[PDB]
Amino acid sequence: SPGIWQLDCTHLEGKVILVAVHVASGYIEAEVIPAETGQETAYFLLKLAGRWPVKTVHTDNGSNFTSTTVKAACWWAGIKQESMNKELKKIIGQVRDQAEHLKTAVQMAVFIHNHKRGYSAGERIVDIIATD
Amino acid sequence: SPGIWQLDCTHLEGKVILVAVHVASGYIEAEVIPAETGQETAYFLLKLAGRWPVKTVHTDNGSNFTSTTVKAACWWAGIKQESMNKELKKIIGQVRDQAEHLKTAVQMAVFIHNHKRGYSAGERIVDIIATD
Ligand SMILES: Cc1nc2c(c(C)c(C)n2Cc2cnn(C)c2)c(-c2ccc(Cl)cc2)c1[C@H](OC(C)(C)C)C(=O)O
Ligand SMILES: Cc1nc2c(c(C)c(C)n2Cc2cnn(C)c2)c(-c2ccc(Cl)cc2)c1[C@H](OC(C)(C)C)C(=O)O
Repeated sequence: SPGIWQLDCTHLEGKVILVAVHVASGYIEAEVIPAETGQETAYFLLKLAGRWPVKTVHTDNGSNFTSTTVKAACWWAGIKQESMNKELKKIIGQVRDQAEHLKTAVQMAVFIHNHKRGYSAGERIVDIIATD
Repeated sequence: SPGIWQLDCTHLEGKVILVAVHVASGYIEAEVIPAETGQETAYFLLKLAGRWPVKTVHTDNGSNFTSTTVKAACWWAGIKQESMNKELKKIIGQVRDQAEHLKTAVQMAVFIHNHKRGYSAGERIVDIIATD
């Protein structure tokens, strides 16, 4: 289904990477957040929902979504409740030297992942959303 | 052309909002940045390029792109060099009370703008990129 996203946090260099995967296409949005808090998840959800038709959200840690602030963001954006962290960490390690900050390398790995091809993840998400 | 984005900063509450507009569709990405620096523009460009096919970038302030760090981000993402800030500020003011932080209100205004309809800005950008 075109509106299903999976959201999770992973850890690297003592920092937290919030990874959102459009399940139907494998397309990734990811950001380095200062702490693994409900406020950061709520804000990230608001950002994501403004850029993509986010209908339902899955996670591998259901307690991520128990926050009063997270439920309000979902409420406001009309969101209901519905590996890749290894692939993203692999690309991060490949490009890790190309940048000082981990957050820069994360965006590089997101770029590479979404455009790597026989279409790419970025190519088939816009097709999925367009046809639907 | 589907790869043309316009990037600018605007000011509100002593803070800086970086606004990127997909010119062909009117679709907006916007973030609150701590300062109007080349590093923040470079990082924002890296984020944008990983999510959309960014080919060329325009701006209303050409000195935004003179930074050595900005030119490197463009170089790495394959980017070449090619109102709405009033409409975004208007929506921000409408939803300004719904949130404490300006950055939250910005994302709300982005959400509203991209999904307001007779298609919406978010709808026609994915169509433009899909057909192309
Ligand atoms: C912190 C930083 N400083 C930078 C650059 C660059 C290219 C230069 C010249 N400088 C100044 C410098 C470096 N060494 N010296 C002695 C001076 C980059 C960078 C790295 C890769 C890309 Cl594609 C684009 C920019 C970054 C990146 O941070 C962002 C937030 C992305 C700006 C990062 O995380 O590496
Ligand atoms: C800072 C903040 N705290 C919040 C919320 C909510 C809903 C609650 C309950 N709290 C705790 C609270 C508030 N008052 N009291 C006494 C305790 C929100 C919020 C506002 C709008 C949406 Cl859709 C979603 C969340 C935010 C937003 O920040 C982000 C970064 C988005 C979390 C913001 O900028 O308002």
